[PDB]
Amino acid sequence: TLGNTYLTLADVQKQKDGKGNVTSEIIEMLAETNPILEDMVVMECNDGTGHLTTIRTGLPQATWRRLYEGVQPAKSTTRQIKDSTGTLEAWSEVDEKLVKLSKDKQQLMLNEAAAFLEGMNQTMASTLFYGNTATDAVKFMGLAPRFNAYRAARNLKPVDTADQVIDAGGTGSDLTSIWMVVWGDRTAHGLYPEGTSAGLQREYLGAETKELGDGGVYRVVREKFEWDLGLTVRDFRYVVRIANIDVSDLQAGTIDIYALLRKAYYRLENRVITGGRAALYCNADVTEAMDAAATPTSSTTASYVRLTPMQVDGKEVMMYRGIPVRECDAILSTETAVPSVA
Amino acid sequence: IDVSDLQAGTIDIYALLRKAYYRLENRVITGGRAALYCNADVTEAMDAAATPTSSTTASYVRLTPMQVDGKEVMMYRGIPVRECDAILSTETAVPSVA
Amino acid sequence: LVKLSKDKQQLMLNEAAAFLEGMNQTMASTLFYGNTATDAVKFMGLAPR
Amino acid sequence: FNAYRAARNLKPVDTADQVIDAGGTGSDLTSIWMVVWGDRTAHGLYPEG
Amino acid sequence: MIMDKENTFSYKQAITGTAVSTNVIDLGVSRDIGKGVPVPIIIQVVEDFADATSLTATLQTSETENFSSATTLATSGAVPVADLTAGKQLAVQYMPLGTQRYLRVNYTVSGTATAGAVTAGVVMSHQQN
Amino acid sequence: MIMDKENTFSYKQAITGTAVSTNVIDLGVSRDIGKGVPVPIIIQVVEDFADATSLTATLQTSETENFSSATTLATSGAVPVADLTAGKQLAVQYMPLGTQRYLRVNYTVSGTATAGAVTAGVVMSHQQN
Amino acid sequence: MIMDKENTFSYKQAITGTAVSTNVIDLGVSRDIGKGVPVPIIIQVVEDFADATSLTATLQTSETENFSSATTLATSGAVPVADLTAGKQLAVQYMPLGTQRYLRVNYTVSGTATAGAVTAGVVMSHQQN
Repeated sequence: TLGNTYLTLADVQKQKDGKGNVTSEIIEMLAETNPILEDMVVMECNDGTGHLTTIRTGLPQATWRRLYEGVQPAKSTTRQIKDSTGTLEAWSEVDEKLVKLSKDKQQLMLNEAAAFLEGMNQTMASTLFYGNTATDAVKFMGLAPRFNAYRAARNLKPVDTADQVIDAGGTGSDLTSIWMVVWGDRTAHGLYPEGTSAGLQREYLGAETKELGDGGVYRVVREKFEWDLGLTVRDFRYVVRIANIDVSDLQAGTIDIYALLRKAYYRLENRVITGGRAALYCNADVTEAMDAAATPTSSTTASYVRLTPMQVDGKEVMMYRGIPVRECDAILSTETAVPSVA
Repeated sequence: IDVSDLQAGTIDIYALLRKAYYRLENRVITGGRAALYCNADVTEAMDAAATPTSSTTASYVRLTPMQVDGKEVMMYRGIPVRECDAILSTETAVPSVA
Repeated sequence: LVKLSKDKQQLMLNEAAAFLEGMNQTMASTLFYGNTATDAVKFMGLAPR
Repeated sequence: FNAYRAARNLKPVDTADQVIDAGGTGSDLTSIWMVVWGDRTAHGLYPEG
Repeated sequence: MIMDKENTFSYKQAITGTAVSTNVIDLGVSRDIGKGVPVPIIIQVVEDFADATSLTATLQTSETENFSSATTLATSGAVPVADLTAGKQLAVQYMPLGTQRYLRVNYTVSGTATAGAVTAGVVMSHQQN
Repeated sequence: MIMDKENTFSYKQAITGTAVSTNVIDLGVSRDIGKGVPVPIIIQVVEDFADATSLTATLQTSETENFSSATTLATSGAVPVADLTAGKQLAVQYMPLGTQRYLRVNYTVSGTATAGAVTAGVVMSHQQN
Repeated sequence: MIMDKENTFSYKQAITGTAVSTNVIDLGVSRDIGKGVPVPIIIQVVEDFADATSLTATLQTSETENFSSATTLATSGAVPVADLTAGKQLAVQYMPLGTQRYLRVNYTVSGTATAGAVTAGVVMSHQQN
């Protein structure tokens, strides 16, 4: 059965022009843009078991000393958390005659390499935004698994991460989220283990000699594609996400974006002091709606913004509150409910 | 100040801030140095009323493009606003007097 | 124990910073609710008046 | 493009996923266009020779 | 011909009874591969048929591993056994249009057969005369 | 988080009953792996449990391939079906002392569990929340 | 090795009968020691034992001062009497996970021993033969 595993002959026929030469210009039509992996800071773990974060969980609150009293000495407690890196790689397996009869090798390698690069980038962004290693044991913890719980009330100071998520009333499979990460030496950053290298590493293995279980030695060619990284959210005061954003709304005038964004901005307890570069990543539905509520035309019972000629259409959504708004396609408009912590 | 109803905008803040500034009848005859303190909820609502997007139920602040962002609040007619986390968000309700 | 930390200064600085923060938090929070009526060992605050 | 996705899905870009409809259903209908005129966008093929 | 292993429906399969193909070519994405540059296919009968009567040779396509509901893209009709010799093609030259998700070949036979085989599958270039 | 194939006592292993581990590890000479620099281990539970009552996470070791003679090194008690969710470790983060020759994991359950999975095995770098 | 008298669950405590360790630690808040740098401890038998059948050194924990709630974090199993000699570590060489405010170390023995002493607490290093 199958027919989907290796690069069959039909695909090679499809990847060439009518003149009989392999196509140099391939329409992707499935590439995505994800600058999270571009603006992210990453450095080698360069340590033992893993990257280490030290969190304080106790204060030596002073005592109202009466005169002739012995104040009991106090200690400051600390809590430690470590985060690990993850590794994935993908391989290309093609018959050598599949190459030779295509009259062109380097072109076929270029096409397959570009496709593999795009695939890995998309996969990596998807796992960064959703690394639910709770049920994986690989695919290092991303961002959604850490904040996949919100607390409705009592969200005064960041006692847990359930105070870093804002309900928006959504329901159904049309929910989404907005992340506002801060990349910095202490805020949060990417991570790769020592000895390896940053970014995607690709290796051309040349002609192989694929040996079959039942005595078969047909000759194949392979390319290596390797890229590993890990995350470390040192502070849950540096990441705030909005849950239950129902896309049945947000296209009509039912949920105001800037209301939730300001609510979250003030939930970001560590923008009062510069820790590092900030960002607010969206899914291009949020940005569409944001330009729909920042340059309003015939909007529904709202939008105190008052327009002028030459400014009736809209300009851009580049910066939220000085935070650059980088548009990341990895985010999905289906995320399932993030529940309310009781 | 009911934070649950402070987020909804039902309780005005700039009106009651005007009342309090008026209630403090001394600084307009000089004195020392004044300062205003507010928990995250109070300042947040004041920044909201400063730059409304869907505060709804009427408002008279009008914004232009490139201005819907919302700048942080810094003064109240010359009274620096200081972010004092000491003010809690659950305390006694100063029961009805007289 | 301080000598075994191999620094003897960073640990002490950490503990001092924690103690400073604790003290500042305590009087800052009792600067606004330090009711002698509820506990007659601390100076009168701003709310009880 | 003479078919629009009624309940649009976010980015499964299909020919029916690039048409926005609003009203019409009469005899006053018309459309607006957005064509990118570039080499690997869209262009005019004159037959070989 | 340089017909290869993977995208091949059946290799010398007897289908003497009323059987179906074995290697169901499955594609995760509905490419509908026939468009544009063609792809040659064969359902050429590879060894003669003895006592069959009809060999309806559908090219059923469906949307599930098991063809719960299938769609026909090429049917040879009730070809009488008098023509089921070697080289008797049973469908069009190149790939048809409409290959939605999955592809398996049916071999409805009127009555049973004591001999018969086929080599249906994709070919790089046809062989003619 | 980095893991291996050999240094892996289980991989989403079903515990639908009083099952035991699958990939029993060997170490050549008997040796003691708990000595010296610590070696991590993850007994994280995957595929949240449904109907169990207690999951015994014994960490039996032996000197023979068949665990005729076993030496308990750690345990987690009768952890209820409640909790036992994803990301729930159930033993010591590192390898305890007394690793005779081989190692395996026991999964005694007081009843029947209609779901549940484990990923017992050595991990290059433990993942702390 | 260094011993940290402040964290010392027992110091040459006698093990006749079943009871709990002398010192019940209190880490201020509900912090978990387990996650982070490996904090080493040794529940090691310091003096040999007697006719008692078996020992079951356990590491209970609870948020409350008194351990009205039983939450096991580790267990030595049912260690035999024959191997219960001096310098034999009994339980997890490092902190398990889930350490709540208070940590006791239960000493359940099958019957009663006419001898036997055990020390338990954090250290700065080990011996490991």
